[PDB]
Amino acid sequence: MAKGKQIPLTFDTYQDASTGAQVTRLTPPDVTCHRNYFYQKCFTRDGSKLLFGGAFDGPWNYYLLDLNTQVATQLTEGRGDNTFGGFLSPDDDALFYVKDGRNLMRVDLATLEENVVYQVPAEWVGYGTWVANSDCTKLVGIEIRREDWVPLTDWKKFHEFYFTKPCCRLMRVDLKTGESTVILQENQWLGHPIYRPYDDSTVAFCHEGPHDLVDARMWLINEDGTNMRKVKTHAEGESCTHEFWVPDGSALVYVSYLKGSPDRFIYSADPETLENRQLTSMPACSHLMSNYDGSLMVGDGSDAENDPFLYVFNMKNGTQHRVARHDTSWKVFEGDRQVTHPHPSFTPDDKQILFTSDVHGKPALYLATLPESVWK
Ligand SMILES: [Ca+2]
Ligand SMILES: [Ca+2]
Ligand SMILES: [Mn+2]
Repeated sequence: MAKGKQIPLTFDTYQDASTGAQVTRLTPPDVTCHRNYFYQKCFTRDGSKLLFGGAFDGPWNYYLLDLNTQVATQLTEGRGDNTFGGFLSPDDDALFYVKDGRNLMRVDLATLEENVVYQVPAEWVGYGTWVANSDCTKLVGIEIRREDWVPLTDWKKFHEFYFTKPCCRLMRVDLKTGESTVILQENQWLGHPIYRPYDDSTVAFCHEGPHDLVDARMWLINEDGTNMRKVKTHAEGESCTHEFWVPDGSALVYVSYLKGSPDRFIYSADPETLENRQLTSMPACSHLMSNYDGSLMVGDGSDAENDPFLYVFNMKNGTQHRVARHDTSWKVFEGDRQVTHPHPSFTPDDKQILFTSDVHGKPALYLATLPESVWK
Protein backbone atom coordinates (compact mmCIF):
# COMPACT_ATOMS: atom_id res chain seq x y z
CA MET A 1 0.00 0.00 0.00
CA ALA A 2 0.84 3.73 -0.38
CA LYS A 3 -0.85 7.06 -1.15
CA GLY A 4 -3.18 6.51 -4.14
CA LYS A 5 -3.37 2.72 -3.86
CA GLN A 6 -6.81 1.12 -3.94
CA ILE A 7 -8.12 -1.85 -1.99
CA PRO A 8 -11.46 -3.60 -2.43
CA LEU A 9 -13.53 -4.09 0.70
CA THR A 10 -16.23 -6.62 1.44
CA PHE A 11 -19.43 -5.25 3.00
CA ASP A 12 -20.98 -7.78 5.37
CA THR A 13 -24.71 -7.32 6.02
CA TYR A 14 -26.68 -8.95 8.86
CA GLN A 15 -29.48 -8.32 11.37
CA ASP A 16 -28.91 -6.82 14.82
CA ALA A 17 -29.17 -9.48 17.58
CA SER A 18 -31.50 -7.39 19.75
CA THR A 19 -33.45 -5.10 17.40
CA GLY A 20 -33.39 -6.90 14.06
CA ALA A 21 -32.17 -3.73 12.29
CA GLN A 22 -30.10 -4.15 9.13
CA VAL A 23 -26.41 -3.55 9.87
CA THR A 24 -23.56 -3.53 7.36
CA ARG A 25 -19.91 -3.83 8.40
CA LEU A 26 -17.75 -1.88 5.95
CA THR A 27 -14.20 -2.84 6.97
CA PRO A 28 -12.42 -6.13 7.81
CA PRO A 29 -12.03 -6.69 11.58
CA ASP A 30 -8.53 -8.12 11.18
CA VAL A 31 -7.40 -4.54 10.37
CA THR A 32 -7.99 -1.62 12.76
CA CYS A 33 -10.29 0.90 11.05
CA HIS A 34 -12.30 3.66 12.67
CA ARG A 35 -14.55 6.57 11.83
CA ASN A 36 -13.51 10.21 12.48
CA TYR A 37 -14.84 12.47 15.24
CA PHE A 38 -18.64 12.69 14.93
CA TYR A 39 -18.85 16.49 14.51
CA GLN A 40 -16.35 16.53 11.56
CA LYS A 41 -17.57 16.02 7.97
CA CYS A 42 -16.77 12.50 6.70
CA PHE A 43 -19.46 11.79 4.07
CA THR A 44 -19.44 13.59 0.72
CA ARG A 45 -22.61 15.66 0.16
CA ASP A 46 -24.29 13.00 -1.99
CA GLY A 47 -23.56 10.30 0.62
CA SER A 48 -21.57 8.17 -1.85
CA LYS A 49 -18.08 8.43 -0.38
CA LEU A 50 -16.77 8.12 3.19
CA LEU A 51 -13.56 9.34 4.88
CA PHE A 52 -12.12 6.96 7.51
CA GLY A 53 -8.89 5.86 9.23
CA GLY A 54 -7.38 2.45 8.52
CA ALA A 55 -4.24 0.48 9.34
CA PHE A 56 -3.76 -1.40 6.02
CA ASP A 57 -0.36 0.18 5.17
CA GLY A 58 0.95 -0.37 8.74
CA PRO A 59 0.29 2.85 10.61
CA TRP A 60 -3.13 4.53 10.80
CA ASN A 61 -3.79 6.66 7.71
CA TYR A 62 -6.75 8.27 5.94
CA TYR A 63 -8.79 6.46 3.28
CA LEU A 64 -11.75 7.43 1.11
CA LEU A 65 -14.26 4.62 0.70
CA ASP A 66 -16.51 4.57 -2.38
CA LEU A 67 -19.70 3.07 -0.93
CA ASN A 68 -21.03 2.00 -4.33
CA THR A 69 -17.87 0.43 -5.64
CA GLN A 70 -16.60 -0.76 -2.22
CA VAL A 71 -13.11 0.47 -3.12
CA ALA A 72 -11.04 2.38 -0.57
CA THR A 73 -8.32 4.72 -1.80
CA GLN A 74 -5.40 5.50 0.54
CA LEU A 75 -5.22 9.29 0.94
CA THR A 76 -2.27 9.81 3.28
CA GLU A 77 0.87 7.83 4.17
CA GLY A 78 3.50 7.70 6.89
CA ARG A 79 3.58 7.48 10.68
CA GLY A 80 2.21 10.76 12.11
CA ASP A 81 -1.42 11.11 11.01
CA ASN A 82 -4.09 12.05 13.49
CA THR A 83 -6.90 10.04 11.92
CA PHE A 84 -9.63 11.42 14.17
CA GLY A 85 -9.64 15.18 13.65
CA GLY A 86 -9.77 15.17 9.83
CA PHE A 87 -12.64 16.52 7.76
CA LEU A 88 -13.77 16.93 4.17
CA SER A 89 -14.22 20.39 2.71
CA PRO A 90 -17.79 21.57 1.88
CA ASP A 91 -17.17 21.01 -1.84
CA ASP A 92 -15.93 17.41 -1.33
CA ASP A 93 -12.63 18.27 -3.00
CA ALA A 94 -10.22 18.36 -0.05
CA LEU A 95 -9.23 16.65 3.19
CA PHE A 96 -7.88 18.69 6.13
CA TYR A 97 -5.97 16.90 8.89
CA VAL A 98 -3.04 17.28 11.30
CA LYS A 99 0.27 15.52 10.64
CA ASP A 100 2.98 15.08 13.28
CA GLY A 101 0.94 17.01 15.83
CA ARG A 102 1.91 20.40 14.36
CA ASN A 103 1.23 20.59 10.61
CA LEU A 104 -2.29 21.42 9.47
CA MET A 105 -2.45 19.82 6.02
CA ARG A 106 -4.76 20.16 3.02
CA VAL A 107 -4.99 17.19 0.68
CA ASP A 108 -6.35 17.72 -2.86
CA LEU A 109 -8.67 14.73 -3.30
CA ALA A 110 -8.23 14.60 -7.09
CA THR A 111 -4.40 14.66 -7.18
CA LEU A 112 -3.62 13.64 -3.56
CA GLU A 113 -1.05 16.45 -3.44
CA GLU A 114 -0.66 17.94 0.06
CA ASN A 115 0.09 21.48 1.23
CA VAL A 116 0.93 22.60 4.75
CA VAL A 117 -1.57 25.34 5.50
CA TYR A 118 -0.35 26.23 9.00
CA GLN A 119 2.35 25.03 11.39
CA VAL A 120 1.98 25.36 15.15
CA PRO A 121 5.09 27.38 16.09
CA ALA A 122 8.00 25.94 18.16
CA GLU A 123 7.09 27.32 21.59
CA TRP A 124 3.56 25.88 21.46
CA VAL A 125 1.81 22.50 21.13
CA GLY A 126 -1.48 21.96 19.27
CA TYR A 127 -4.22 20.63 21.56
CA GLY A 128 -7.37 18.85 20.34
CA THR A 129 -9.15 19.24 17.02
CA TRP A 130 -9.02 22.17 14.55
CA VAL A 131 -12.56 23.05 13.37
CA ALA A 132 -13.49 25.01 10.24
CA ASN A 133 -16.12 27.64 9.66
CA SER A 134 -19.00 26.70 7.33
CA ASP A 135 -17.32 28.46 4.39
CA CYS A 136 -14.09 26.48 5.06
CA THR A 137 -11.96 29.64 4.93
CA LYS A 138 -10.91 29.76 8.62
CA LEU A 139 -10.08 27.32 11.45
CA VAL A 140 -10.23 27.54 15.22
CA GLY A 141 -8.02 25.45 17.54
CA ILE A 142 -6.11 25.47 20.82
CA GLU A 143 -2.36 25.86 21.31
CA ILE A 144 -0.74 25.27 24.70
CA ARG A 145 2.62 26.74 25.71
CA ARG A 146 5.25 23.99 25.40
CA GLU A 147 6.51 24.71 28.95
CA ASP A 148 3.02 23.95 30.22
CA TRP A 149 2.29 20.97 27.97
CA VAL A 150 2.60 17.32 28.98
CA PRO A 151 1.51 14.25 26.95
CA LEU A 152 -1.96 13.30 28.24
CA THR A 153 -1.58 9.58 27.71
CA ASP A 154 -3.86 8.37 30.52
CA TRP A 155 -6.78 9.67 32.60
CA LYS A 156 -4.71 10.46 35.70
CA LYS A 157 -2.51 12.81 33.64
CA PHE A 158 -5.70 14.30 32.13
CA HIS A 159 -7.13 14.86 35.63
CA GLU A 160 -3.99 16.43 37.15
CA PHE A 161 -3.33 18.64 34.12
CA TYR A 162 -6.35 20.80 34.96
CA PHE A 163 -4.80 22.00 38.24
CA THR A 164 -1.61 23.22 36.52
CA LYS A 165 -3.47 26.18 34.93
CA PRO A 166 -1.74 25.81 31.56
CA CYS A 167 -1.35 28.81 29.27
CA CYS A 168 -3.73 28.19 26.38
CA ARG A 169 -4.55 30.34 23.40
CA LEU A 170 -7.60 30.01 21.18
CA MET A 171 -6.24 30.52 17.67
CA ARG A 172 -7.92 31.35 14.46
CA VAL A 173 -6.18 30.46 11.21
CA ASP A 174 -6.85 31.84 7.73
CA LEU A 175 -6.88 28.96 5.25
CA LYS A 176 -5.99 31.10 2.21
CA THR A 177 -3.15 33.17 3.70
CA GLY A 178 -2.01 30.95 6.55
CA GLU A 179 -2.05 33.95 8.87
CA SER A 180 -2.97 33.32 12.51
CA THR A 181 -4.67 35.47 15.19
CA VAL A 182 -5.06 34.98 18.94
CA ILE A 183 -8.73 35.26 19.88
CA LEU A 184 -8.15 34.54 23.58
CA GLN A 185 -5.25 33.62 25.87
CA GLU A 186 -5.65 32.55 29.51
CA ASN A 187 -3.87 30.52 32.19
CA GLN A 188 -6.59 27.88 32.34
CA TRP A 189 -7.25 24.76 30.28
CA LEU A 190 -9.22 25.74 27.16
CA GLY A 191 -10.69 23.14 24.83
CA HIS A 192 -13.05 22.18 21.99
CA PRO A 193 -13.32 25.46 20.08
CA ILE A 194 -16.06 25.21 17.44
CA TYR A 195 -17.24 27.90 14.97
CA ARG A 196 -21.03 28.31 15.01
CA PRO A 197 -22.23 26.98 11.64
CA TYR A 198 -23.18 29.94 9.34
CA ASP A 199 -22.12 32.50 11.98
CA ASP A 200 -18.37 33.22 12.00
CA SER A 201 -18.98 35.90 14.64
CA THR A 202 -19.67 33.19 17.28
CA VAL A 203 -17.15 30.67 18.65
CA ALA A 204 -18.05 28.15 21.34
CA PHE A 205 -15.28 26.65 23.52
CA CYS A 206 -14.92 24.92 26.87
CA HIS A 207 -13.09 25.02 30.15
CA GLU A 208 -11.60 21.53 30.06
CA GLY A 209 -11.15 19.54 33.26
CA PRO A 210 -13.11 17.45 35.79
CA HIS A 211 -16.85 17.86 35.17
CA ASP A 212 -17.65 18.60 38.80
CA LEU A 213 -14.78 21.04 39.36
CA VAL A 214 -14.85 23.45 36.42
CA ASP A 215 -16.41 26.88 37.12
CA ALA A 216 -18.49 26.47 33.95
CA ARG A 217 -18.09 24.08 31.08
CA MET A 218 -19.46 26.02 28.13
CA TRP A 219 -18.48 29.45 26.83
CA LEU A 220 -19.07 31.63 23.81
CA ILE A 221 -16.84 34.40 22.48
CA ASN A 222 -16.99 36.69 19.48
CA GLU A 223 -14.53 36.00 16.67
CA ASP A 224 -12.70 39.25 17.46
CA GLY A 225 -12.19 38.23 21.11
CA THR A 226 -14.91 40.45 22.55
CA ASN A 227 -17.97 39.50 24.61
CA MET A 228 -16.74 36.35 26.31
CA ARG A 229 -19.73 34.86 28.14
CA LYS A 230 -20.85 31.57 29.64
CA VAL A 231 -23.63 29.62 27.93
CA LYS A 232 -25.17 29.03 31.36
CA THR A 233 -24.56 29.29 35.07
CA HIS A 234 -24.38 25.73 36.42
CA ALA A 235 -26.95 24.95 39.07
CA GLU A 236 -25.69 23.49 42.32
CA GLY A 237 -24.32 20.00 41.66
CA GLU A 238 -24.80 20.40 37.86
CA SER A 239 -22.37 18.99 35.31
CA CYS A 240 -22.62 19.92 31.61
CA THR A 241 -20.85 17.97 28.88
CA HIS A 242 -21.06 16.63 25.30
CA GLU A 243 -21.69 20.09 23.86
CA PHE A 244 -22.05 20.44 20.10
CA TRP A 245 -23.56 22.80 17.53
CA VAL A 246 -26.66 21.61 15.70
CA PRO A 247 -25.20 21.59 12.14
CA ASP A 248 -27.63 24.28 10.96
CA GLY A 249 -26.27 26.55 13.74
CA SER A 250 -29.71 27.02 15.32
CA ALA A 251 -28.63 26.00 18.85
CA LEU A 252 -25.88 24.61 21.08
CA VAL A 253 -26.94 21.21 22.47
CA TYR A 254 -25.46 19.54 25.54
CA VAL A 255 -26.03 16.96 28.26
CA SER A 256 -26.81 17.90 31.86
CA TYR A 257 -26.89 15.89 35.08
CA LEU A 258 -26.91 16.49 38.84
CA LYS A 259 -24.91 14.95 41.64
CA GLY A 260 -27.15 12.53 43.56
CA SER A 261 -29.06 11.18 40.56
CA PRO A 262 -28.02 9.02 37.57
CA ASP A 263 -30.52 10.67 35.19
CA ARG A 264 -29.17 12.50 32.16
CA PHE A 265 -30.97 15.22 30.18
CA ILE A 266 -30.54 16.77 26.73
CA TYR A 267 -30.62 20.59 26.81
CA SER A 268 -30.56 23.26 24.12
CA ALA A 269 -29.25 26.82 24.42
CA ASP A 270 -30.19 29.62 22.01
CA PRO A 271 -26.98 31.47 21.12
CA GLU A 272 -28.63 34.93 20.98
CA THR A 273 -31.04 34.65 23.87
CA LEU A 274 -28.93 32.29 26.06
CA GLU A 275 -32.16 30.63 27.18
CA ASN A 276 -31.34 27.07 28.16
CA ARG A 277 -34.18 24.55 27.82
CA GLN A 278 -34.50 20.91 28.90
CA LEU A 279 -35.58 18.85 25.90
CA THR A 280 -35.75 15.25 27.15
CA SER A 281 -34.26 12.64 29.45
CA MET A 282 -31.80 10.11 27.97
CA PRO A 283 -29.94 6.95 28.94
CA ALA A 284 -26.31 7.54 29.92
CA CYS A 285 -24.39 7.89 26.65
CA SER A 286 -20.74 8.70 25.93
CA HIS A 287 -21.43 11.11 23.05
CA LEU A 288 -24.35 12.95 21.46
CA MET A 289 -24.89 14.11 17.88
CA SER A 290 -27.76 15.38 15.72
CA ASN A 291 -28.89 15.44 12.09
CA TYR A 292 -28.79 18.76 10.21
CA ASP A 293 -31.76 20.54 11.84
CA GLY A 294 -31.66 18.82 15.24
CA SER A 295 -34.92 16.91 14.64
CA LEU A 296 -33.08 13.62 15.32
CA MET A 297 -30.28 12.85 17.76
CA VAL A 298 -28.14 9.79 18.34
CA GLY A 299 -26.13 8.59 21.34
CA ASP A 300 -23.96 5.61 22.28
CA GLY A 301 -24.83 3.73 25.48
CA SER A 302 -21.98 4.14 27.95
CA ASP A 303 -19.53 1.79 29.59
CA ALA A 304 -19.84 1.25 33.33
CA GLU A 305 -20.40 -3.66 29.24
CA ASN A 306 -23.23 -1.67 30.87
CA ASP A 307 -25.15 -0.40 27.85
CA PRO A 308 -24.25 -1.83 24.40
CA PHE A 309 -27.03 0.07 22.58
CA LEU A 310 -27.28 2.97 20.16
CA TYR A 311 -30.27 5.26 20.80
CA VAL A 312 -32.07 7.61 18.44
CA PHE A 313 -34.07 10.50 19.86
CA ASN A 314 -36.92 11.86 17.75
CA MET A 315 -37.04 15.47 18.81
CA LYS A 316 -40.34 16.21 17.03
CA ASN A 317 -42.13 13.32 18.79
CA GLY A 318 -40.25 13.26 22.07
CA THR A 319 -39.75 9.52 21.46
CA GLN A 320 -36.66 7.37 22.13
CA HIS A 321 -35.58 4.38 20.03
CA ARG A 322 -33.16 1.59 20.80
CA VAL A 323 -32.08 1.08 17.20
CA ALA A 324 -29.12 -1.32 17.29
CA ARG A 325 -26.21 -2.56 19.37
CA HIS A 326 -22.79 -0.97 19.07
CA ASP A 327 -21.31 -3.73 21.34
CA THR A 328 -17.98 -1.87 21.68
CA SER A 329 -15.54 -3.04 24.37
CA TRP A 330 -14.24 0.50 24.96
CA LYS A 331 -10.73 -1.02 25.08
CA VAL A 332 -7.59 0.85 24.11
CA PHE A 333 -5.92 -0.17 20.86
CA GLU A 334 -2.32 0.99 20.23
CA GLY A 335 -2.47 3.57 23.03
CA ASP A 336 -5.50 5.31 21.57
CA ARG A 337 -8.36 5.98 23.99
CA GLN A 338 -10.84 7.10 21.29
CA VAL A 339 -10.45 4.34 18.73
CA THR A 340 -13.22 2.07 20.12
CA HIS A 341 -15.63 4.99 20.73
CA PRO A 342 -18.72 4.42 18.57
CA HIS A 343 -19.01 8.19 17.86
CA PRO A 344 -22.35 7.84 16.05
CA SER A 345 -23.60 10.30 13.42
CA PHE A 346 -26.27 10.23 10.69
CA THR A 347 -25.68 9.52 7.01
CA PRO A 348 -26.59 12.56 4.85
CA ASP A 349 -30.01 10.95 4.07
CA ASP A 350 -30.81 10.40 7.78
CA LYS A 351 -31.59 6.72 7.07
CA GLN A 352 -28.56 5.18 8.75
CA ILE A 353 -26.10 5.73 11.55
CA LEU A 354 -22.31 5.32 11.18
CA PHE A 355 -20.25 4.09 14.12
CA THR A 356 -17.08 2.25 15.17
CA SER A 357 -17.01 -0.98 17.19
CA ASP A 358 -14.50 -3.75 17.92
CA VAL A 359 -17.29 -6.32 18.48
CA HIS A 360 -15.84 -8.60 15.77
CA GLY A 361 -12.14 -8.26 16.61
CA LYS A 362 -10.38 -5.00 15.88
CA PRO A 363 -12.17 -1.64 15.44
CA ALA A 364 -14.34 -1.59 12.30
CA LEU A 365 -16.93 0.68 10.67
CA TYR A 366 -20.66 -0.13 10.71
CA LEU A 367 -23.83 1.34 9.22
CA ALA A 368 -27.10 0.60 11.06
CA THR A 369 -30.41 1.19 9.23
CA LEU A 370 -32.93 3.14 11.24
CA PRO A 371 -36.25 1.27 11.75
CA GLU A 372 -39.42 2.75 10.23
CA SER A 373 -40.67 3.08 13.83
CA VAL A 374 -38.35 6.07 14.41
CA TRP A 375 -40.84 8.15 12.41
CA LYS A 376 -43.84 5.98 13.38
CA1 LIG B 1 3.59 0.83 1.96
CA1 LIG C 1 -31.85 32.32 18.02
MN1 LIG D 1 -15.08 9.88 22.16
